[PDB]
Amino acid sequence: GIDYDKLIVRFGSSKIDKELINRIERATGQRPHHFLRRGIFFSHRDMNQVLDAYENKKPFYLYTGRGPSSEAMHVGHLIPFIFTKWLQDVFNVPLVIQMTDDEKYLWKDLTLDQAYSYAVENAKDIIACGFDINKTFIFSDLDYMGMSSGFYKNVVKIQKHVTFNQVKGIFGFTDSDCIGKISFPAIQAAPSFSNSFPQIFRDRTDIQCLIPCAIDQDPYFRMTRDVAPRIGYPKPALLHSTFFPALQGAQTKMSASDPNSSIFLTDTAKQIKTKVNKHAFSGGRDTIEEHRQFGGNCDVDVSFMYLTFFLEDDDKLEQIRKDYTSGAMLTGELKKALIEVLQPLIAEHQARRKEVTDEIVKEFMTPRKLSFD
Amino acid sequence: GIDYDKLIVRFGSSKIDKELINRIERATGQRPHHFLRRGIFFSHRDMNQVLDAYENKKPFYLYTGRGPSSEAMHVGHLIPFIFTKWLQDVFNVPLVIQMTDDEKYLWKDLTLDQAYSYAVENAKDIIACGFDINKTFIFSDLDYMGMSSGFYKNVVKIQKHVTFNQVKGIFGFTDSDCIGKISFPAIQAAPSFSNSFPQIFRDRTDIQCLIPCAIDQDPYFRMTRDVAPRIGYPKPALLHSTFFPALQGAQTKMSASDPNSSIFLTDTAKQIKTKVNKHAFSGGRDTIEEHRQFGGNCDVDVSFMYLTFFLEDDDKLEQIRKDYTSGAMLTGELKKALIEVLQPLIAEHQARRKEVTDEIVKEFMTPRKLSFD
RNA sequence: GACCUCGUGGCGCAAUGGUAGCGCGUCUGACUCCAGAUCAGAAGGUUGCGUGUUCGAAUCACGUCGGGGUCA
RNA sequence: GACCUCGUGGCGCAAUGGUAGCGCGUCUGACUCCAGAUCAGAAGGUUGCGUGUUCGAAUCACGUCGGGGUCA
Ligand SMILES: N[C@@H](Cc1c[nH]c2ccccc12)C(=O)O
Ligand SMILES: N[C@@H](Cc1c[nH]c2ccccc12)C(=O)O
Repeated sequence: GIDYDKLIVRFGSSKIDKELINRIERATGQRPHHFLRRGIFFSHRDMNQVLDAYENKKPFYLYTGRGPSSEAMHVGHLIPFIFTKWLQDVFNVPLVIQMTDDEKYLWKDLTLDQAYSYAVENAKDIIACGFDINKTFIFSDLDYMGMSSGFYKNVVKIQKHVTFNQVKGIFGFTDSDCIGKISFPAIQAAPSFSNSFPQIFRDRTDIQCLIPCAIDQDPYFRMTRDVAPRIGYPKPALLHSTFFPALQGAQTKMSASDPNSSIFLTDTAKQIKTKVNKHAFSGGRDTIEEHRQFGGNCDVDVSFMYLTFFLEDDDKLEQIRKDYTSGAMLTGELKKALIEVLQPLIAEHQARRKEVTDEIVKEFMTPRKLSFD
Repeated sequence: GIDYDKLIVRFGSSKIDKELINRIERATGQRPHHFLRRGIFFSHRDMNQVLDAYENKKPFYLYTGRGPSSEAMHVGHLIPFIFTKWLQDVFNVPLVIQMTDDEKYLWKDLTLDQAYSYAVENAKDIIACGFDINKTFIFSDLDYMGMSSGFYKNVVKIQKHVTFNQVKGIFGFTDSDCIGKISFPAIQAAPSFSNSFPQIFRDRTDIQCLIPCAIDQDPYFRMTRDVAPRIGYPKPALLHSTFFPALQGAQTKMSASDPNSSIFLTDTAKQIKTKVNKHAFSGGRDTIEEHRQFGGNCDVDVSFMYLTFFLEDDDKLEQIRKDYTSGAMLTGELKKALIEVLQPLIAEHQARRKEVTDEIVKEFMTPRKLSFD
């Protein structure tokens, strides 16, 4: 697959080691999430500082986001949200979720209306993940921008402190780009500063922020961590995750356009099964005889990587890794297992989502004081 | 002085001729303002289209702005506002005034708080000009941005349609600039689109806008007029004004830093006099004998250019132009005259300004439906 | 305002008498426990528009829309 | 994260034994009805900070703050 240890060293982040994991445990009195245990969330930035504060009764809040590329979301999209929902429960902190409808409107051929609608439609599945209506604010850039005292003020502060060359260097823009993309990064940085949410943090400017996100989002926050000092704020802490594997392989890329690219949150019990069997890449030997002697390759097998994300029972996963690695299990049974797991899983989601009424999305997306004052 | 006819041809605007002036008269049933008569507002863009609509009962609104560089404003600053106040009265249309506190915060070493305060302090003199509290909305970018449904949405629409090279070309920015300056132009364009003021134009998107402004502001609107079609809107009409002359000469530049650079709205009866006599550049001959034979040079004489802006009585101005041009009047009397005019003028302002209470600035700057629904 | 330029078969790109190439691509059959490789086949709304000039125009002239590039 | 670089007398810029230049600049006197030109003079909080190494440091080493430039 891909070498994440090099990414870490490359970018400058830090590896999450057992020490850290154990701290999280001692600090939360709850067994750390399997993403932490199984290396899905492998890198971090300043997580110890976060823990130190937390353990010393100093408040911190969660910040994560979603780009509403489309109405169709897929299993891969849920990882950061799933983990964030867990972090919220376990630490009992408020959460802020950014729907970058304005970003997609900029990067894709979408109309302001479409973008927004996707931001709202997506809010449903994000909500379906179980976030506490009392301590989480899901917001649309297009909306919130125009109904906030602090948000825009921080963008302007952040923009006055980031040159085109910087973003050119970081994001690789070009003189040919729209001034809208050139300064969009400021918008994604802004929610890293508590006072961007006056109605929930009280013009407070030193509240620690922890940003769980996929490893590829880091550049935005590297730029953010960079400006913060320069503007009198504290830099956001980070917990990075690995990329979710496409059905065709860890290497290949997945889009909301290729439906056979991944399992979508709307797929049916039957579609789930079909996708795995007819598209999930394998690490299993060609002939079944070959497999029995050599055993599968757990490292490149998409189906197994999947279980790694959704088979919660730590022991059962092992039984599979073992019997699969040795050859005792044919990729056929493996896949069969992944389905037996995914089906009830997506079904579950689809139900929780249906319970999300319009008035619930409304509340979630309404800026207001949150439980933990 | 400077050749404005070349500016016109250069930029692509149009000269305001008697034909146009007479139309304005026929259309308003009021004698056109002396700025129009005396060539202070000399260039325009689509003014006839505006008139056509107006004469055919189609609504149009006024849009002009102010950069709150500082708390100290000077006579030169008032020209566009004076003329705008006249246009409002005469056509009876609503007006929108932009205080670019966010622009100064970006271009000058100011803090968000300072900028805003200047935006508010300046609002006072702008209000002191007589605008109708019922049909004019003075607003701060920093404020309004965060309390508007449409404004930000138009910036994003405008930004998705203006490349860095464009602004680089138009404004001459550089890769070295902050992403904040690079896309600031979108912000100044946005108020050219009625639906940026939903609470006053009702999500209406085709209301004609007329932007009175100093000739050097045009580039922003050339860029604006350019995007508009591309985003489904109508391009703003323009009425350009000449530059107000610095006390040292039409050529030299004036800043709120050099106090002897111009007559400031706070100066005293005595300071007024001092500034003219001790700094107002002259077109008068060296020796008084020389003057008597050659006569002054009305073209470069700052003091006379001043009367051109504030001596309202068309005939009296002539008496001066004549007796001065021939030599019958020494620049000494000329200057003496300019003072006798300016003193009561500034005094007046200072009083009107004092009547502007905090609750009045508040109302003006509060987004709300305006008289002409 | 003006001028320059580009405007493809789902995306990325090629100038008429022989099979318009695939970079990527999908769907069919075969072989494997699957998936991939491989082998054998099929299909895909074709020229941004509108007038033209020519025997013939994707390859030309005018107008037009959109992307990108340009001027104290 | 790291490294490169810059960090002036109101602004823009210059490497010790002779008057640290003015580009712009202000305020004084003179000459003109004024203003400007011109002529004659004066002044302006001086090295981003903090330690140092040296006889001597604006010109060097470490740390630091800020601007700008940099890396699959
Ligand atoms: N830019 C991310 C969404 C996002 C915005 N803010 C964030 C903060 C943390 C993680 C993700 C985000 C995307 O396109 O999906
Ligand atoms: N940018 C102008 C102010 C301004 C903003 N919007 C405007 C519209 C018309 C005229 C002036 C303005 C300035 O700096 O003074």
